[PDB]
Amino acid sequence: ECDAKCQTPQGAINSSLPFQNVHPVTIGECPKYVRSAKLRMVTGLRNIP
Amino acid sequence: ADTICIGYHANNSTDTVDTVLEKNVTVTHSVNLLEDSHNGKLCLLKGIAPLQLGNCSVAGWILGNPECELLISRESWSYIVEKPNPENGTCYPGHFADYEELREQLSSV
Amino acid sequence: QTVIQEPAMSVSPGGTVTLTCAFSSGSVTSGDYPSWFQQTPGQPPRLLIYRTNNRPTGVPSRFSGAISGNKAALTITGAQANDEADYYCTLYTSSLNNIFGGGTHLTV
Amino acid sequence: QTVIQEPAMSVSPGGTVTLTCAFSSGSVTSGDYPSWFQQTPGQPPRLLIYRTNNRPTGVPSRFSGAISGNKAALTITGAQANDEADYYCTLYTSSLNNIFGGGTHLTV
Amino acid sequence: QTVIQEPAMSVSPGGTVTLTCAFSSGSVTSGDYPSWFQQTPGQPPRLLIYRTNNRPTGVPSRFSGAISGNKAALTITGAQANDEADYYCTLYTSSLNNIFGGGTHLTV
Amino acid sequence: EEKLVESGGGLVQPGGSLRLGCVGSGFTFSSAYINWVRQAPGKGLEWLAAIRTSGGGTYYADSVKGRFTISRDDSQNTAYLQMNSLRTEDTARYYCAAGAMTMVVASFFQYYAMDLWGPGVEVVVSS
Amino acid sequence: EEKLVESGGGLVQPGGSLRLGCVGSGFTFSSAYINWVRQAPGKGLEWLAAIRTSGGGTYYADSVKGRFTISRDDSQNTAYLQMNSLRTEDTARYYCAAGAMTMVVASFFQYYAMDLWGPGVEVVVSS
Amino acid sequence: EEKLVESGGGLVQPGGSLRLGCVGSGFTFSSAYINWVRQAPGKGLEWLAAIRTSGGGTYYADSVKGRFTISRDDSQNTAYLQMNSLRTEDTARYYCAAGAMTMVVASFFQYYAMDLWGPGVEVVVSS
Amino acid sequence: LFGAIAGFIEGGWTGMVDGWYGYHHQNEQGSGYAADQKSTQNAINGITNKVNSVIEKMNTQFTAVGKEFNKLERRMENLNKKVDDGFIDIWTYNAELLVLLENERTLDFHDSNVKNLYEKVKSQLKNNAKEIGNGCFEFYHKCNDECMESVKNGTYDYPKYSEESKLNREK
Amino acid sequence: LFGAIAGFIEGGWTGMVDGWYGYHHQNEQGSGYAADQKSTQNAINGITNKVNSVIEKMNTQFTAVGKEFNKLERRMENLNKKVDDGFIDIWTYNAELLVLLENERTLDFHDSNVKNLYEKVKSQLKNNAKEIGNGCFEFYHKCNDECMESVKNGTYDYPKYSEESKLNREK
Amino acid sequence: LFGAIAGFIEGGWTGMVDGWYGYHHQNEQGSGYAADQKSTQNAINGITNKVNSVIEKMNTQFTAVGKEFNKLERRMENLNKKVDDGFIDIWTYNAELLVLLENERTLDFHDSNVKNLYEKVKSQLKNNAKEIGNGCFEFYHKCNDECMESVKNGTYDYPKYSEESKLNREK
Repeated sequence: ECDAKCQTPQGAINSSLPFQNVHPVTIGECPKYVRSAKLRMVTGLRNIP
Repeated sequence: ADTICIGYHANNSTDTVDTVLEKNVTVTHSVNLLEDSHNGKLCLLKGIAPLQLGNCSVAGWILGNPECELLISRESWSYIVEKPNPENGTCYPGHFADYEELREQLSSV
Repeated sequence: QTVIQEPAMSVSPGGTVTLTCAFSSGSVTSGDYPSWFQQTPGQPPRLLIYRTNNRPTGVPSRFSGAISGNKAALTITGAQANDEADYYCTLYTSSLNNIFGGGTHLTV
Repeated sequence: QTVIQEPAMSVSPGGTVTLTCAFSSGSVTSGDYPSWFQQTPGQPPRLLIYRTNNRPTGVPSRFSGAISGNKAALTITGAQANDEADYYCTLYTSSLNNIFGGGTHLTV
Repeated sequence: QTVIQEPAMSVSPGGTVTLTCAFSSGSVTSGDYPSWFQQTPGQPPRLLIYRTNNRPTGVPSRFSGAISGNKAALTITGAQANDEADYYCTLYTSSLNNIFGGGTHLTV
Repeated sequence: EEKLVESGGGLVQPGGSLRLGCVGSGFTFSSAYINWVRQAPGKGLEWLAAIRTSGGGTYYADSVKGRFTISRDDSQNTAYLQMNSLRTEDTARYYCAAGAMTMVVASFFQYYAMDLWGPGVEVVVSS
Repeated sequence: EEKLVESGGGLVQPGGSLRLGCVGSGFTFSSAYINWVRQAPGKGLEWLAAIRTSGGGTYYADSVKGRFTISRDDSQNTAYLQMNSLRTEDTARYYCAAGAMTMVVASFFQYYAMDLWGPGVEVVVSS
Repeated sequence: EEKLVESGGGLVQPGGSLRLGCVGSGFTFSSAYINWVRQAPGKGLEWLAAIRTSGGGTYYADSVKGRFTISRDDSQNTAYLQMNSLRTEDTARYYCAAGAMTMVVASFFQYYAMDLWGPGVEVVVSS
Repeated sequence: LFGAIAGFIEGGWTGMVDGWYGYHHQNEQGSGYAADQKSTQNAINGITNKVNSVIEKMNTQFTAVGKEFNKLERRMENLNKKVDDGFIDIWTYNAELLVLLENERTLDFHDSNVKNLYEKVKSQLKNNAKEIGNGCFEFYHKCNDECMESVKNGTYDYPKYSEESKLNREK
Repeated sequence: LFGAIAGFIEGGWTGMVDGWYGYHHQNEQGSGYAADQKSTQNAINGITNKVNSVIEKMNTQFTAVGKEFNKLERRMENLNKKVDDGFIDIWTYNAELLVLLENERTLDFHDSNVKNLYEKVKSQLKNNAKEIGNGCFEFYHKCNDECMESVKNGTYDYPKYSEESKLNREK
Repeated sequence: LFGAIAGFIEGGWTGMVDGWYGYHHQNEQGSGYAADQKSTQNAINGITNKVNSVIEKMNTQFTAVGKEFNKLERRMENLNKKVDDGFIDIWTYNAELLVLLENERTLDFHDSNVKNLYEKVKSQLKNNAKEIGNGCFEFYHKCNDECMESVKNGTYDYPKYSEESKLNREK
């Protein structure tokens, strides 16, 4: 009885992120599917300890 | 004498990011823009539950298959869930006309 | 220097309030970083608004903060009758030096 | 110091001209921002090309300007017989100090 | 400041190699820019790896370079039986000043 | 599960000395600015002192500037307010506050936000 | 309807003085540089003076430096060229030009572009 | 097409002198740093000298510093190593190397890479 | 690149745990680490808007991307496949390039913040202190905790310490 | 960011109406406001080409989006809807992000231009003038309108006033 | 823009043929041209990575972009044409703007590298050299080949020349 904005044949996605790589076939207002395995945005600084 | 230095932050983070000028840059903090995980379970959609067909197929359910009794009550559904290879569809062999179109029009009601 | 605040104020249930906090000096800006606190009887204060307009996660989206003219304003819309508490304002005169106001006793 | 121009020129209708403007000194550069002016007798001058390439809104797309070698050049192609006027060139030696040319009396 | 290298090694065909090169000083880093060379009898030396990892166009993707701890390591994987040659390492001390190694003879 | 607990306090004669201590759990105590605030009985709040992290500095109010000292021991996750030459107007409930509100773009805590408060400790000064 | 109208002029004996005036309408006069140019009868144009906005400066040709002065009143949209000790060769038609071409990326007026000209004013210096 | 050919060499008595030459063909010799290396019979490689382009400088190894000088003549695509005060241990095969490896993002040659080598010349010193 | 991070300020500080940029002080009262609240807060606001802009502009409409076609409709299967593959290609390329460029911009932003803090402290101190390199100033006078906080909080009061500094600078 | 706008130069001048960047002089004759025409013109050219590049890079062919389908063709209608919504989403995201990033490029460009102007004037004046903050120079010598104009167009002649500036400085 | 290229350093050097950034020395032994290998190598790595990122982030799948339809299917053909034209428009816009912006970024990167090299040499020389303008420093001592190579390779040893530079500077 969970609620989700996007449904996938392997299970729903409960996230607000702009991109996903679970499955191209999805139902609902879903994050855009990409063929990327990493999408990390730097928020901080270079680490030089 | 008395000194004051200006500097910046550093920590034990091992997070790495890719930039247009360099790859594998270790950074203090980063955020993820990519979702890689799912629930593993079917959830509701727009507050309206899905329609689960069980072992029946769309043709079997809509024709009223004799082995399709449990799924008899529904008013409005947001999508249909069907097995990859249903085993109770058209019990009498035959051809279903415009089956794909019917599946498209019965997707949500 | 010294922060002035209304000694007391009363509002009806389901109404808006305009709890104000001012300096005994020139204008109050966003660089003073007003922070509002709510205290009930026998209980540690609770932060409601930080840096003029920000809410902590637990605070419901009913308290709001702003700057109005030369004063710091906190407004309550829903007034769910659990808001009968003392509301304090603090103004930062330095990086960590801050001055608390007198406090307003809000009767619903 | 002084700006040299052609005393007079003539062109048949439907033909191109090469009205040139230079210094009585070294080379003319795009940093001098030449501007051409068309004056008929009894009328104020009209700006035709500014900053050696740019035409105002009203000027027809017939007068072109460039820096050919070491001398600024204005070219007219259509020659619609309303081009019979005195053409002047101005060269800027400072932010606002400019030197005008003698004038090319074009007859069509 | 001298370069130390292992006088000899042997490897079976289709076997891994762990050729190594070090200083008689502190750690060898990427700032020393090691470069390996393969020399067969009476033949000009040949560059196999520059800047600890880069391989020239002709070199097969069998030789590899890395900085292991305080040493520079050349790894040979295929061992195609034409690797019976002396292997040298050069470590750079300035911009064009560099010290060559003693050399390792690899009997395949 | 962020928690601050204040110790010390009680009855002390005028001109005496106390040492109040606030112990923090559930969060990185060494990364949070620690404030000491007092509330006199039947009176409003009064900010008293503050201490930064990694020896950044100590900040005092004019009421107790020179009498009260503030320190911290991160190995024990404790913050100490040592009060000296206490007068009769120092009778109050003392709270330790910590700026311990997390962000999304950094691992630090948010500035200008006393989010975490302790239950308080009573300090009374009388004969 | 941008427009510049000259004013003044007439006949003045050698060694006299005048104050030519140029009044502008249809554009922000205070934002436009003002140039004074002259044309002798049967002779080419001769640039004489220029004034910038907000007291940026006054630029004079070497021919008329010291004798002619330029000024502007932005409260009346007026530009004044005051001529002192006029010689007999100063007889000409005097034009006031202004750089008043607009661009799409800014509210300023284009540089090195004397587009807006006045009809001119006659000045005759004779006995 | 890239080629370096050595010249000079031979037998010279101790205390003498030589001028070894390296001629480059098939590339821009004036844009490539030139190195001189030696290999003694039955011994490892020994880097001797290096010369930059456009008068950048000359770099010498400690063993041969002072005795050997290095120069280049770009009009003939030649590099010269002049040896003076020869000793008995200088007999070896002498190689001229050059950095002639090209890159995709620029027209220069790769740094820290001696890619182009020559056959070398034998130099035998003996009484 | 502006030269501060991995430049004339070689490495970061593990001891400064309360902000991105800050100050180390060595007076006779003691040494310590203090983050600059103003610059770090401005950077925090900027990066939070950056992340929220990248995330919150992906407003999508309820769509289903799965369709079924039989064998006599194969041109339809291929057209649908082309549509889906083209959209995936566009979004993958856009997301990758967006992250790649945005990360470079963020690192440049932090570098600019450190250099501007350094420049501000330099202009505040003027000739009362000397640049000893590595982003550090050695004072020509004695600074107590009040002096250090004045430098940090932005009100240094140069004329108060100028004259004494001269007696140490011309010596 | 480069630190000039909303930095060591606090606010703008409503007096300067003829350009983006410029000078404000104060002599005995009077004060004023003059725009630097070279830097302003370069900035105008750059911004105009940026706007034109954004506008004129959009080229389309004659197309009609609208299509009509009957009841027995719903996979058609859904595929058409998908292509339309996908194109709209891609273009919306691209336009929003392009404007967002180009605003930071333009503001950084203006900040860099102001800082470059300041540095040019500083290198021209050298030790003949003193920096008193806020992007403002105080001359050690006596300047008239010729000196001010000379500083403004880029021909200052430092040796002319070097001796007098040395006499006034070392006093 | 950082002000180095086309700024206080007006033109480039055709004689320096071994790197992007470098030095021009003059001693009694002669003048020359030597590139800074560290800065040029870092720039080469960055630009190579940029080109590789632009080229290699396009991963495609086997597709055939041609369909034939009979005269009774015009909605089919128009939908296919709309798909193809939309993809072409999106890719043209993205590619053109990406190139246009990456070019400014690369030029700014080179400008920053030149300015940073200038600042590095400035900080190492300190008051032992006089800034004579145009990226040029005149020494207050005497620098043979070894001294200049020390300046280029990053180990100048200021205190060795500190005393003599005083006597020649206060004169």
